[PDB]
Amino acid sequence: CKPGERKKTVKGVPCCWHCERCEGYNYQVDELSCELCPLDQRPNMNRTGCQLIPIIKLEWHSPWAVVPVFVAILGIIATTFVIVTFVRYNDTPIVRASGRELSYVLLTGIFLCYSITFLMIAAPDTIICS
Amino acid sequence: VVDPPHIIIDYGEQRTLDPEKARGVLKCDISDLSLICSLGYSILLMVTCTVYAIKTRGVPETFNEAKPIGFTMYTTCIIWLAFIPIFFGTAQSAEKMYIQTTTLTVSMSLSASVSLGMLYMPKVYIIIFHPEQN
Amino acid sequence: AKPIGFTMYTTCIIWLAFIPIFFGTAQSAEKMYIQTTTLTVSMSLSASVSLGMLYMPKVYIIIFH
Ligand SMILES: O=C(Nc1ccc(Oc2ccc(Cl)cn2)c(Cl)c1)c1ccccn1
Repeated sequence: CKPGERKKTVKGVPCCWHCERCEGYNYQVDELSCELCPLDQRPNMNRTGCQLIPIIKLEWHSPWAVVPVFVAILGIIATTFVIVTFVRYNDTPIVRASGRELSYVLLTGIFLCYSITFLMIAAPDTIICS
Repeated sequence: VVDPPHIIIDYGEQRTLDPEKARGVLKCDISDLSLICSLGYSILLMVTCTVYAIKTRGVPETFNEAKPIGFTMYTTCIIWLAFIPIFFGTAQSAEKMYIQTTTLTVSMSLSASVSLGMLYMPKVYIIIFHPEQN
Repeated sequence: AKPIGFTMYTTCIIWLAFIPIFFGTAQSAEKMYIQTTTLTVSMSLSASVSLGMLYMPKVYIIIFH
């Protein structure tokens, strides 16, 4: 029997066994029976071993990420411009009538929304979920 | 305090008959119920603010900024009322994670843009382009 | 101006919500049901939004005032 084939012997005749290729998620270490690779890894090409299953994530250069990142950059630039414009003209009547403190709180909220878009896109390395 | 954040590699949960197609997915807990629970308090604040805006229509115009507030609140409520069915409808799908991430990020960006624009941009425009009436 | 802006905004939100629910589905037996219901409800919602934001106030004033 070739590698990856399992031996079964006819009763009464030690000679001329039968071969059998087992299945997709099994590997043959006994040369007479084929075991099973755990959920982590995957049977090797030779059908007598195991190989690790590849891991996938969300990548920065994918189409799923180019649009939200673009929007976040544009929004952050706009909010920074607004904040600086308010800072320069702090004593003018319009800003004084805008409700300054709560306006600054709202601006912080907008900035935080864009930043959390960045965070959600970034990566799963423990502290990021924190 | 209850449970420190940890990552999970779903080495399974997408097991196919072809061993070549097998893929693990890297994530960190953050199940759907967690998203709903973490967003619930903010959504409740939203709803009560919209209720007060509904109850305060009609002003001698001395109390300005009420009319822009109403428009902002209606817009944001429409956004999130549309968000809910997408989250509850793509639950069983082949690319659930990508759609959910994109939906959440887009929704938050849209809400921030609506508030920022409709509550601040006229003031900036007047301040720079027309200094005579500041 | 305001009714037209509101109509555009709401219709755009409806269709941007339609795209992910329609093109991503559980690829199971009930796929035709889900897709048909989603399409029909989206189209009806858009029509109702236009009718409500452009014509209902005028009819209300004409009949009741
Ligand atoms: O996220 C939103 N809309 C959206 C639109 C297009 C999208 O693109 C795709 C691409 C492929 C597939 Cl299968 C499915 N959706 C995706 Cl993910 C999402 C949205 C819309 C209205 C209000 C709030 N949020």
